[PDB]
Amino acid sequence: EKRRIRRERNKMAAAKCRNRRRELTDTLQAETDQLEDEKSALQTEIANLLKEKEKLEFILAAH
Amino acid sequence: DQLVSMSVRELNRHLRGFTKDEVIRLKQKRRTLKNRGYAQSCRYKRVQQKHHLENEKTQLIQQVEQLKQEVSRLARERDAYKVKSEKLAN
DNA sequence: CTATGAGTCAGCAATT
DNA sequence: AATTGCTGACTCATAG
Repeated sequence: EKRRIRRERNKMAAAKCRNRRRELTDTLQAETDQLEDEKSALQTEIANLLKEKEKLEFILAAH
Repeated sequence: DQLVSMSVRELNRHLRGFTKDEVIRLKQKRRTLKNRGYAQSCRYKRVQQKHHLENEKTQLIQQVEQLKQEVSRLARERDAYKVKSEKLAN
């Protein structure tokens, strides 16, 4: 009976343990996805900044 | 080990003088031993996937931080051209 | 105490 | 069919 109760509680603890492991993987995968979004946005921003910078430089130099 | 690694055919080759209850029992033990290894692979694959993601993240954070420094540098340079073009309009 | 590691079986889907 | 591989859940031992 102190056997039965420790089992019930441990079973609940295993369930929570599995759920928590799954959530932490989901959360890590999402973080990784977020960083790839951010990296990709930064590469686009770099290409625009280069384009914007040279447009202005050439205007100033031509005039 | 040999009970797990042997093919069904070579296994029977050794189950010649065994009873039927005994063969059932021995085959259950092979299943149990094989399951023991399946569980170990399963769990090993998960830790390796965790590690691979943790690593990917570490690296991405590094790449992102160096892209942000390139962006700031470049936005400064662009803005230094803009002030001398706003100063000429003045 | 609960959280976790690891062995076991339940049960599904693929293979032989 | 029987066997295999996988993964979710339950259990015991023990880490935290």
